[PDB]
Amino acid sequence: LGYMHRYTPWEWIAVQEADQPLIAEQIRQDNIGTSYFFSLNRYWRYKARPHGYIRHFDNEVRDLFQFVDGVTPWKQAQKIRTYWEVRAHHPMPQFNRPEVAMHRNTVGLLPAHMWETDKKTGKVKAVKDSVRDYQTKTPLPKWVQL
Amino acid sequence: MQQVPGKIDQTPFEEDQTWLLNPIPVQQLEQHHPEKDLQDLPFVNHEQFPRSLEWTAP
Amino acid sequence: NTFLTKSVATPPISVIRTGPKWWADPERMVRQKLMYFTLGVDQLPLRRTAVIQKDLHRFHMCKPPPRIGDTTGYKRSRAAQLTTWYRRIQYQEYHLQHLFTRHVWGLVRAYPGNTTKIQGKADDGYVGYDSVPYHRYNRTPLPFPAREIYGRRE
Amino acid sequence: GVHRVGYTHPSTLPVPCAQRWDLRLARARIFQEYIEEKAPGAWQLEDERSMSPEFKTFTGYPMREMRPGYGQNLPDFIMKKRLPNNTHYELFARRDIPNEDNAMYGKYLYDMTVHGTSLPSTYRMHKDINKAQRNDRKLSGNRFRVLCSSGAKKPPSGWEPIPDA
Amino acid sequence: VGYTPVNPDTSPMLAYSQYHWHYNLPQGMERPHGVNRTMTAPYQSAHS
Amino acid sequence: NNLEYKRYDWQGWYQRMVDVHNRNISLRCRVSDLKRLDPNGVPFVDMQTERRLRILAEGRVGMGVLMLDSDKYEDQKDNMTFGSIKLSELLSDARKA
Amino acid sequence: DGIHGSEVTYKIVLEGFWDHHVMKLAEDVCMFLRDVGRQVTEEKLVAVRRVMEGLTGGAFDPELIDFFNAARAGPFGRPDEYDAEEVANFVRADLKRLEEQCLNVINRCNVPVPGATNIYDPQVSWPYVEKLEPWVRMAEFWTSSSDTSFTELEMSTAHYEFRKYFRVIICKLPFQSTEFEKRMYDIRHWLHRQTTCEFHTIYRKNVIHDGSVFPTEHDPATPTTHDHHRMFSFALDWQSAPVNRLSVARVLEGDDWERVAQRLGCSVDDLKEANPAIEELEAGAVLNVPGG
Amino acid sequence: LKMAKSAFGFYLARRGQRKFPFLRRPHIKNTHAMNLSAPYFWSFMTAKSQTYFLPEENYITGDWTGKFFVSKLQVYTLQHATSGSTVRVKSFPSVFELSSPSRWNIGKELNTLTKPRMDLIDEQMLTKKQRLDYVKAGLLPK
Amino acid sequence: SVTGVFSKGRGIGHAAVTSILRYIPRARVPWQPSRFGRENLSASDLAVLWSRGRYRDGPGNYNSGYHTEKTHVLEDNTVTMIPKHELEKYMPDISIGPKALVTPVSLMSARNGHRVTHDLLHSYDPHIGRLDKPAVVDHDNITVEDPNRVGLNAATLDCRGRIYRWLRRGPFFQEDHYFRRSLRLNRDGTVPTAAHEAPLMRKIVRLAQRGHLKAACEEYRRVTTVPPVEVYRALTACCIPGGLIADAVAIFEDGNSKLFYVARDGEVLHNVMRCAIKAKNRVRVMWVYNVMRGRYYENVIVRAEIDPIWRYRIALLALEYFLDHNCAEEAGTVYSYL
Amino acid sequence: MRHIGQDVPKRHTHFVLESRLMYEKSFRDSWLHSVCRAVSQIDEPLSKTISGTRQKMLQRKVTCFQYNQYGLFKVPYYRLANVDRYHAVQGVPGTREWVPYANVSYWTMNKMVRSGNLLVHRVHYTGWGTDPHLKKGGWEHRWNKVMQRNALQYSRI
Amino acid sequence: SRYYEWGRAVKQFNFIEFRRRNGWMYDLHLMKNTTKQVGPLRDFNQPD
Amino acid sequence: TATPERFSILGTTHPKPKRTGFGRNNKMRSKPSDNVAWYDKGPVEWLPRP
Amino acid sequence: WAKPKKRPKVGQGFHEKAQKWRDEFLLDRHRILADSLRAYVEFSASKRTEPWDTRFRPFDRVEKDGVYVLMRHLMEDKFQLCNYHHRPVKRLFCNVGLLGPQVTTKARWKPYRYATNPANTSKAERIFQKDKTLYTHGHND
Amino acid sequence: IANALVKLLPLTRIPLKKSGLLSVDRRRERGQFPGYLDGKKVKRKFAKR
RNA sequence: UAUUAUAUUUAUUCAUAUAAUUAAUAGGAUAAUAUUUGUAGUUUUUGAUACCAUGAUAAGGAUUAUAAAUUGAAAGUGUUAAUAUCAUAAUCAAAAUUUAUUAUUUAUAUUAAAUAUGUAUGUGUAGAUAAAAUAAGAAAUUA
Repeated sequence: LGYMHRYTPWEWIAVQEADQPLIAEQIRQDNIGTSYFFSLNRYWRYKARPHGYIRHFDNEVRDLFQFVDGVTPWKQAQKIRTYWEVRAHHPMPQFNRPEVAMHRNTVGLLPAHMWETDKKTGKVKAVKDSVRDYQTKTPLPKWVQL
Repeated sequence: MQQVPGKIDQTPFEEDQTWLLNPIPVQQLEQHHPEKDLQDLPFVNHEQFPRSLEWTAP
Repeated sequence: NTFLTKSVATPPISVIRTGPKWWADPERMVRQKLMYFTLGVDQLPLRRTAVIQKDLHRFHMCKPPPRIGDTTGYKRSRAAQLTTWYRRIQYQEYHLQHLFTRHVWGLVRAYPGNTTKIQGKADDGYVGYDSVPYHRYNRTPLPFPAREIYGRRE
Repeated sequence: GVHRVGYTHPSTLPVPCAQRWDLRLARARIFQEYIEEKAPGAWQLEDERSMSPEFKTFTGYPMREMRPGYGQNLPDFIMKKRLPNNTHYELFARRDIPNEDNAMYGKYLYDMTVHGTSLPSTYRMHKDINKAQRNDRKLSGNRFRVLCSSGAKKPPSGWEPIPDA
Repeated sequence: VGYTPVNPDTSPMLAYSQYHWHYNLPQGMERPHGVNRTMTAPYQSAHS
Repeated sequence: NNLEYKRYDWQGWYQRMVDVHNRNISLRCRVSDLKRLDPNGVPFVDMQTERRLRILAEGRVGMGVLMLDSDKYEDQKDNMTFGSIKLSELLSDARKA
Repeated sequence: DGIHGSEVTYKIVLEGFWDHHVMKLAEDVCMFLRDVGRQVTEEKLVAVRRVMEGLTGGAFDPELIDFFNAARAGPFGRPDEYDAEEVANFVRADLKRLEEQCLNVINRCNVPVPGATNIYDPQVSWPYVEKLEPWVRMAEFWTSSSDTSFTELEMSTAHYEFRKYFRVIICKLPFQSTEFEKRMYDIRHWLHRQTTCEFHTIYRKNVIHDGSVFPTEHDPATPTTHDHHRMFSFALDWQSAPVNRLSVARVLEGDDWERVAQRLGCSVDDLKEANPAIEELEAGAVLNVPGG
Repeated sequence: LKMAKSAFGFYLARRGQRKFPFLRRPHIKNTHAMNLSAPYFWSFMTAKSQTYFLPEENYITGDWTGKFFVSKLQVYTLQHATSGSTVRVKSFPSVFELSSPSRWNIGKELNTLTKPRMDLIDEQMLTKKQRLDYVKAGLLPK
Repeated sequence: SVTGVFSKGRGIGHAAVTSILRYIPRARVPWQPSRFGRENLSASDLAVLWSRGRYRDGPGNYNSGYHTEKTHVLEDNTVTMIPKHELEKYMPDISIGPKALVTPVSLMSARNGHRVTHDLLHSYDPHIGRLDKPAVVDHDNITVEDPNRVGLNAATLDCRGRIYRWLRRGPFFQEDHYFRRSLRLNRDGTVPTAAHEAPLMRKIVRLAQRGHLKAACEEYRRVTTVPPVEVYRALTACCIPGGLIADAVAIFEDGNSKLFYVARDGEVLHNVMRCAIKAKNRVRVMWVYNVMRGRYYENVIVRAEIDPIWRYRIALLALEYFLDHNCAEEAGTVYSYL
Repeated sequence: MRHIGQDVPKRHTHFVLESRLMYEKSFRDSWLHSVCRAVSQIDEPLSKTISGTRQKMLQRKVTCFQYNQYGLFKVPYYRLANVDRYHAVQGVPGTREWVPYANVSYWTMNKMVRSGNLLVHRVHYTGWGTDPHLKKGGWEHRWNKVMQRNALQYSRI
Repeated sequence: SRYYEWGRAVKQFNFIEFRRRNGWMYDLHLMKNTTKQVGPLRDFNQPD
Repeated sequence: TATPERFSILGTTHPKPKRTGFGRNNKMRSKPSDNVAWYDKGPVEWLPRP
Repeated sequence: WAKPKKRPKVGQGFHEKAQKWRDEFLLDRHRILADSLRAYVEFSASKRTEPWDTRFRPFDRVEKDGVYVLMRHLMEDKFQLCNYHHRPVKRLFCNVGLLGPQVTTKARWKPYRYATNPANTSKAERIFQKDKTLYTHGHND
Repeated sequence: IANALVKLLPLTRIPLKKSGLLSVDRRRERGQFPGYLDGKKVKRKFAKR
């Protein structure tokens, strides 16, 4: 006939309240206070997982340091190179960026001992083989024992 | 700005020359903010729930 | 004077047609009127053009006056002569302003933009620090650094 | 000016008073605040577009770090970075599968509960109906592609298939 | 239309059409579904 | 939720995602209601102590009220205990005055 | 007093795809919860009235006196003894305050009538439906599937909006009634179609600050410089406060009664009262350290 | 697209000269790699802070049976010249072995060393149309 | 006649069962009754179906690293597999081993429930990686070859139903099912006290007995298996002097009903009752007397009852607290049970 | 497989599960990877407890561990595939062909609005919209307003 | 904890199968088929 | 190193012919334009630069 | 949408012709990089010519007086040391302190490319004919 | 200002009405559109085959 | 005829895809008891595929208008619902330009964060071409 209530009737509200339970986490009873020491370090299953950033995982991170040292040996983490500890053996390992110390670039950095020049125009024309005579006394730096 | 004592520091400059003539770079690669970076761009701005933008969190 | 790279050559008709945007730029009409009131000259031309463009701006949001269906057609070239007197007024004024600035720059001893002739100092245009080692209009190699124009006492 | 950050004890002054860097230290202790020490003094920039109300986008909070040398590569970034655990990436992950019913239950379980059998896809039953009919009017176009052929190449002790006509 | 079918729970065209409820009819509660109350199963779990 | 994520396989983990998104626990306190007397007979926080508190906390206070947002733990009870601890600890700090 | 006084603020924000859905939804729920809140403060108000009914020096509890006088010193430069009556005027003033706020609520709860009900102003109604600006997701997107031309995709741009409007019901009840809250939670089920509810609860609490565990001691001798707050120092260099303080003190051999107090920074009698199982101190024993 | 160089040309449209957001590309076609940037050598197309650990085509993370080729993402170091071993990059068309080792390579990734877009093009893959087209743009004469 | 991908399979049940079983038919799937799933594959063919089915971290790929084939033809160009021994001369091997993929159990919640780090997700429930035998997550031999076929494979036969089960997985899935698939009460009726938790339990009990509460709690934070009852005895005992009713109640509840009711022992209840006394809590005295009274579920089903002498000692402590604290009504209540 | 009994019309619709489990592995290795990057990169001394020599050996060990973390998902979230669930269309995020809030592409989503499958509200094509933010400051402004509410408004403890 | 997993599909479907083998599918959502759709009161005043 | 004194295939590649003209399509020749200014006519060149 | 044609086969041996082609390409890069670093660092350490422009004050004053006498009597050694490069020149000017801010606001400096020619050049063809094989980003002579 | 003055002294409305100070120019830019290169007016280059 | 104006302005150097197995349900604490702790019948079919395998939504201005009004349309542009019977081609990083259907930053200061384009100085310069009367400011030859 074309009717719909403006407000759910009390009776069907009562059905919709009854048919379903009440969660125990809706009451918020409190008489003891906050447990400063245990409640946060309570059982690892019913644990309060911090969430969000790393800056809230203080227990897990001490734990990660401890596990990672407990498994990862220096006999494995030794070889891991930096970029500079390998870039050291470039014929030009170091040249100042043109920003600031472009006035601090020296000629002496230029390995002219590995390339050659024609004086009629002043260009460096070719590069001698350095991968032949390349003799390093510290192939990995002095802190490396294998 | 509370600054570490024993550290030799500058103050925010006065003359509009020193910024032109410092070695300060411009932001070349992508532009991140540690929270915004979740949404990955302005155009594809993500949201977990359809909450109001004027939401007054309790 | 900062802008000394190359510039784009636009005719007066289109430099004026920009209307109340730059041609009747009020803050530019003013700042060129200040050159005149410094030098001590009557601002007859710039004031004439300012009057015309104040009229045109006041009567831009309005419709033209109705035409009659005349086979004899007089309104047409009469409004034509009207417009082209306004246009000639503004051509004269364009030239006056340009001349006064290119003379005042030789007086302030300030350098003009590239290939901006200043008959106060040099019969040809100011070429210096250009994107080309040839003259932009004479095809003459440029000196390094920029050519010098005025005296050296400042 | 190039000024040395100096801080005199609350004991040197002929009036003791809690000094502000010590208060900074107490606060970075209480709320576990990392004190970045390479923080230069000449870079106290604020985001005007966000901090200054003379732009259309005044936010009041510095909606970003005016610092071009920025990237997720940095540990100072990684510290204050919200992790994708329980973010929209997870919600999308756990609800955006091509078929939505396969996110509410298992299709066989739903079928064996509401119907009896576990029904095929609409697409499969399309293929099967077309089989039912294009093998009704005609035959000899099929192929025999199987997962396992041992039982077809090797039927049971009986099962001598019928030759058609 | 399609093998990847319609889903009757997100789609406004379905939820709204004459065989469902439109948004301008006053979208109330139509009948209270008390199901867990007429006869509740016993608690029997697979995992003992 | 009571539309669609109310009932099936996704109900569980959606309830997780919801309540974790909402896991924040905001704690507001009235510094005027810190202006009380410790049962030692000492005023719990005097004007100098309020100064030390407002200066310990940069942005946590406002309009005469101090706010801390417990954002750490997924469970609201654990954000509750955490925020209570942090509040109590910033109080023990500011109380040196 | 009245409209700006509260203890528990429930802002139920109802979300719906259509602002008319939530415009009427909020009226439904606002009248439901006006009839609820009216009954729950009628209950609490008859309770408060019958309580304030017979207050005098002959109506009081030992728990309350032991809470009123659990103080070592007060305003007169001397510890305060609060009787049944000095606490009587206190509890009666408090209950006067609570009844004033409660009856202001109920008065707001009868004032809206079908004729001129204004639920978008609290000054008339309890509760008031606060609008919340809608979540609105406008998105440009192509419509053409042209693979050759980006222009002909661009010119096809259609803007469409995912709207989601809300309404915020603000019950500022001046006292938390878990039973009313029970009545509020199960609107989560009788809510309308495509409409849900987020409950914001802002309820007053009590968090105790306490002596042993969270000490307001002097600065240490060794100063915690910037090194103790570097990166990952938040997890390596510091513990999760508070400090665990050994509340068990071992007796020295030639100890006294006041020597262990002069060693632990306590009064002799307070140490007696935190170790009330002993009369004279023997060696090797353990003693409960009072938080004082 | 048009001529399916990969099986994904079978799958992805072109969208004309579609303008893209700065640095958001579904196909990382590092067409700039072998770019000599003289004072910017340890910076251009390289890791950012000089003091970084190596990338991860540089350590056998597990118990491999082996690999067929390294990436360009593994830096060139002393072991890449002196060991004189086989280090292969999946470049067009199949692979590219760094068998003429030198020391200047030491320090960078092999991206600055593996040419992405070759100056020699085989008309053996081009169409009867593409060849005239590369004549048009000035690549192959005719 | 037939072009088939799998030549032959295997039966799941064996002939000591089938030869008696076959005499009743199976009511099979109507549209495709014969279901040659993943369980029926051979060992080798299924090693193929397990090797492949991942992007670069399934060894099925020629340059995935754990690949078996030595030759691969790249559009009529042959490439051959440079082995580890040729490779280590420039890709120095760092291989911590099988323990470097198994995170500690104290990082499960930080890693979103997981312990492994495999490409192949490792569900801890049985019904997901179950190949023929239920998949047990053995964290001691987790290889990249993955012999046990326990992994939640990506692109294998019959992977779709299990990927759907994985995405419809619960909120607390790895943690709950990992807990329960281990650590169950033995038919001897006893609680699961283990071998590797005994020394850590010694650490906890000693620290808590010394009174170092937060220290014992940080150590308890490492209780992976169940602790014996004395550990809770000490961790509640430490609270007595400071009156930490809150920390104490939480220490009780963590074994009470959560860890097979280890914490339901008369002396732990006695410690927590003492804390209720020293914290001056009429309602906590009654809560502890309530757990003492128990109900049928604990007192009978889980059989975590308290010896009547301990019932009496706790009841006399309750009366001694209450009638000393003038709480006449509640003391009379406890004496009513007496 | 081998096109025998296909139940779905798009064989590529397995890539959506493939992607969602990519996302799962990303959530699983996310915290570990982020802490690994932090510690391996940290230059200024961590704390007064770990410093210097121990710092170098620890840094290199955790880098060895980040490398040994096989199964680790270090591909950036902007670099993962992003495909429509319905018709398996891929959409490049950041451009018009990607509906963000419904995780669909110009194509399938266009189909789902010109048929009734999504509930959207058509607004004018040239303007800015109904949201006062999206009208006020373009798109970075609504980005700012979204982060401001999801992160910046909490006076974080 | 029981709310995080009470809406399990199989828990739904064991309620369904229990109602089934107890012979009650009238209150249930899926397992009921209402095939008799009620008609309206026709109007004598508007018969067009 | 030891840069080989003979180049095998890289240096032999077809020479990409430099762009002949300037401007749009690199075809706009080197001849006078509309933009050239005049120094023989007036104190303000015509057309003037702005 | 016409079905995209499969790319035809790469061909015979071309996988190895590309091998040798790229091989000698990086070979050629060896020398190109060598020569380019030579040219860039000589560019760096070479004393450059004036960065400022003598068309504006205070650098339009005579080469005898004003800021020029200050340049000769405080910084004449520093500029020759730091190679006249405009960046260190302007920073020594910023640290001379007796000019104020002017070393930006009033001083006019040559463009970046008119600034980086060595000392005492007199052609305009120098910048437009600097070598195009030294991939210095134009940071060569 | 015109509405301010009409509101302070009404009979000043008539000169303000007549002068059109209370007039609202019903104008705005062309909205922001990607189909336009500047976003406002220009459609991208059109080319015949 | 009237119910009413285009001859002006700004424009043209344009490119990106990759390394095969999509077939199913299986509940765990604060619940009056299932080891169902760990639920084991292999092998009778074949389309959305590298391959024919219908349908269904774009771009495009030239005469319904002035006032309280918007200068964007249906003729369908790749992914979609009934034709079968060659082959697994599908992003988890690092990638190979021939594809008409594209607005590049122009001489005071030039590489710091997932890496981020080293080429083309030249009289604004052939031919033909682009856009627009909309918060900008334009004015006169209807079929």
